[PDB]
Amino acid sequence: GEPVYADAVLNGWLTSMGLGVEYVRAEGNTVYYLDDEGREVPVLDHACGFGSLIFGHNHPEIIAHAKAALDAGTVVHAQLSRQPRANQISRILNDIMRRETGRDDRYNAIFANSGAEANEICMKHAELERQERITALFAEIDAELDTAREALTTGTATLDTASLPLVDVDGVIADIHRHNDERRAERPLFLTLDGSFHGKLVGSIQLTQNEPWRTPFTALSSPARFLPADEPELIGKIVEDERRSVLTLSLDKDTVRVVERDFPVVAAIFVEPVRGGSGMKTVTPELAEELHRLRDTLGCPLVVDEVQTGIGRTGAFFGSALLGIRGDYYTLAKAIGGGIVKNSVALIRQDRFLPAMEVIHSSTFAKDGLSASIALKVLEMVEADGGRVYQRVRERGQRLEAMLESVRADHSDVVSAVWGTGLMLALELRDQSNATSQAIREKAAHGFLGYVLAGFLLREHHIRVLPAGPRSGFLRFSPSLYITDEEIDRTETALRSLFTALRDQDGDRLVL
Amino acid sequence: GEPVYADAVLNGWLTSMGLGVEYVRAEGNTVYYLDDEGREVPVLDHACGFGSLIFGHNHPEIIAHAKAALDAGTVVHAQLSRQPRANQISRILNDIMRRETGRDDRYNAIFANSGAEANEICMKHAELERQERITALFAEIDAELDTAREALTTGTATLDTASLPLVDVDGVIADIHRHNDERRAERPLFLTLDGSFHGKLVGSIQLTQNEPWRTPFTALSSPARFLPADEPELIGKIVEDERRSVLTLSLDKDTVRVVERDFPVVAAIFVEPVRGGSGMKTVTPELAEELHRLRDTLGCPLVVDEVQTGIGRTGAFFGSALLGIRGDYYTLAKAIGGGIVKNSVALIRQDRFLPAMEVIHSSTFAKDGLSASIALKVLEMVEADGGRVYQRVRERGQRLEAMLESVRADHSDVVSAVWGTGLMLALELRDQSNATSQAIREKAAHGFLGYVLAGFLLREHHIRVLPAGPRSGFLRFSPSLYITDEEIDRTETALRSLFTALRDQDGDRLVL
Ligand SMILES: *Cc1c(COP(=O)(O)O)cnc(C)c1O
Ligand SMILES: *Cc1c(COP(=O)(O)O)cnc(C)c1O
Repeated sequence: GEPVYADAVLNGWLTSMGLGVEYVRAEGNTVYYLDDEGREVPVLDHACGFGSLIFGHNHPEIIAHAKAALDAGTVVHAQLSRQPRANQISRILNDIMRRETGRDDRYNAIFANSGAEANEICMKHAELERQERITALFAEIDAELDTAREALTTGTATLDTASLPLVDVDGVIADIHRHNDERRAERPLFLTLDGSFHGKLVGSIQLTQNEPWRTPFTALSSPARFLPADEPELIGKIVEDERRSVLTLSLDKDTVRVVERDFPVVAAIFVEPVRGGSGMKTVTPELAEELHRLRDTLGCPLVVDEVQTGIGRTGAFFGSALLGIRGDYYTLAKAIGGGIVKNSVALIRQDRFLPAMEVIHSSTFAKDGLSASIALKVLEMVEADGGRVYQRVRERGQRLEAMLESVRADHSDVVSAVWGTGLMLALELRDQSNATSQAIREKAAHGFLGYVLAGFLLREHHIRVLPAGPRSGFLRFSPSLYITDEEIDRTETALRSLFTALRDQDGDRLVL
Repeated sequence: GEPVYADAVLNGWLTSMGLGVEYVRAEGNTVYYLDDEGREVPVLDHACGFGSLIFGHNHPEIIAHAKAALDAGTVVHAQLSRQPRANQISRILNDIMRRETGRDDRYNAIFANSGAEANEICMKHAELERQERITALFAEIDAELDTAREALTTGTATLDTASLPLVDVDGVIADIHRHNDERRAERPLFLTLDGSFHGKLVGSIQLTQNEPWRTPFTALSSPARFLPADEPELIGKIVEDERRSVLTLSLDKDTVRVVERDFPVVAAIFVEPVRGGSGMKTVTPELAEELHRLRDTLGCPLVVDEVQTGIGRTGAFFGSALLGIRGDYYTLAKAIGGGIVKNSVALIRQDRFLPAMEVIHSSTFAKDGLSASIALKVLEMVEADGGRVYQRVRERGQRLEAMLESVRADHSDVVSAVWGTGLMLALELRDQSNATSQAIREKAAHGFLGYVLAGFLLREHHIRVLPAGPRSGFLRFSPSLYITDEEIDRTETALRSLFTALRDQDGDRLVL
């Protein structure tokens, strides 16, 4: 009952899962904790800041570059002054996307401090586009109302009264202006996929499906409709139910009718090339083509969230380029801080980019000189030696995927699938809510199965894995590109061991 | 004509204000740019990352500590593992607030990556509290409906029909359940002060008054009511107009009546101890007492935004402690990164803290090992030598305030006031929209006066000032506590020069 100032419930829960350890040092693919005698125990990290560490913990090149930047007196805080490095970083990302998509498209960069902040820059810029469309629409409706009023008062035309159910000249116009104003003030909608993860701030949390994380906060901010990635013939009808009308007067020279016109409700569509909250499921070509159709049909941007899939994780710089997702806006974060600093970027296509965004959006820490310098170092490293780092991610990915398939094949009773691509992989666990072992069943019923199994891997095999998915029903594997053959072999041994214990329903060995 | 990838409009506008310079190096209170011949030109920084640099640029202690943390292989990415430093930081801030307020209150800490993110943790936790109040209220109303239904059906009591304007037993109950459900789904409200600045993300932007920054994004997220800080007898009535009711059945033994009960609409009240977007105006005792009354009356938390006013800027660690603002939640950011990294914290009083927040809120970069280590260094520095650093801020603040008053006294034709406290000060500029000089008048009409004057200070006196307030009608002075007497004298000379040119309406010298 001693005073506690942070993390009491978090630490309590981690301890009961078998994950209550303090990591005191990290290098490459290894984190170290202290045993009861104070000796360092090496642990293989498969979590790696949820994919932040493409080059591992504390990479010597990144550490050396950061120390040189600090010793040179880099200007970290230079707000409202010329910062050329931002333009230099945007140019590199622009060149990389042209190379990988073969499209000669140009993107403006706005920097931020987290993946959530970068996704919220996109939500905001998407809402600027929607307000432009609304102004244009309402300007036309005024002109259509003036013309109709002209025709009805002068006498040239008669008002059809079969149309009045949708709401007498001046009264009908005021009634249309009221209807349209109510509509204009309504919150927009965002479209996402089922299992989507786009961050946990007031705006972005509405775009994250995981129900315990989101549903408490529903009232704060614009909702998302979660489109079923699996059943995509249902997406058409879900979006069609979200159609909303404004009213105007249509003159067909001699007759005037009240009619509905489309109102732009949807601000943006968001998509992850590889779906973190769905267990690392890659977007299929069929789902990509449906997202393209919705973007072309609604005229709102398609925002590609590469916060996790970017900076080479999938075996290309851009996961979207590898899977043929043709986005309007793109976001990057995790790996761009080199595993030491915090940085993110929204890339917005220049033919849609509203220059007001460059001066009405800002942040104290955004575009700081230190994360800028380190971003340029990370881009230099991932681009080095004629694209060999992408080739190495692809080869390491194949090796790790092959091992995971070989484990699934012999353990199909407890593993349902292997998902993801490059070095962003996961095993799907079969439901254990009917397990013979009461301890396993109880944990699976509370959605803690994945964490319990992660605990086993830590204490028995010195391997750090974290679960994914809304019931911790997936085990994530997202190590650095320096993961060795020996470390993949040790992971295979650890998994065969874990899935043999789970098969044998050994609750005493798995659950504390 | 050439390809540009970021900042074309930002740089264009900075160049035309006379602020188009690249800072290449920074130490203490000085940033350096290169002249045409490639020599470093020293510039005195009064902006200092908008108050981030209480210890100046690249403080050797902070640089040395950051390099040691990188050389020791600090675990930056240790998500879902024991990170004791979070608890250790919260303990220090907890002790500091007890010392400065004399209250023996305890606070839980949630870390984030920016001031906006910390303010959004508070908005989210405030919405958890409101949902708890709503559940309790709706649980009572069910019990009140059951009891009334019992009394009306059994026969013991009669339903009064003078009360039905607010909507047979079953019908009246269904009509109350409909009314109450509509109300329950309505968006909450936040209360802020006029001129409030609380960040620029989807949620926090609604809490920031500056109209060009906010009004484009109105539709996205729950609105704020901006309370007039100046006219506080009007606040009572503005908040009273926001009262909303749910309905229930009140049994007074023989008689059952439909009655209104209070619905919790307001999620939180936010306040800055020193109001950045109002031109560094301190909260008066009268305004503090009104915020206290609203918090006690509505039962929502009072959130104190110390993102700018904290870590000693005002001459205490907490600005709220100095001005007697008794908050439920507190936020810190700018100076806690030591001018090199990005970190923020929400302190939520433990008797209000809902433990679900510890496991349903998270962020990839939050609570990273590197910013944690540097937070502990910054707290060690500001607390050192029995509170001498607070004494030094107070005496440097007095010296700088006295100089600014001495300039106002001789230049009252162009300067209306000195605002703020400690080392967070500003000059208010008199309106120049009627200036004889057409160049000055034109800039003042566009709200760019402060930027133009800042340009003068840079090119003619090598002094970096940035404006504040919604029409750049204030000049900010927020240097490090190492600002020398000689640097204050050079600033006085520069300001006398600027305000003499402004008096003389010398548009050719002031505007390019
Ligand atoms: C981690 C993550 C985010 C949010 O990034 P933060 O830095 O945690 O705000 C957004 N999208 C995806 C796909 C992520 O994995
Ligand atoms: C700067 C500031 C913020 C926003 O902090 P960021 O780090 O820019 O998101 C919020 N509140 C106040 C009072 C500030 O000065």
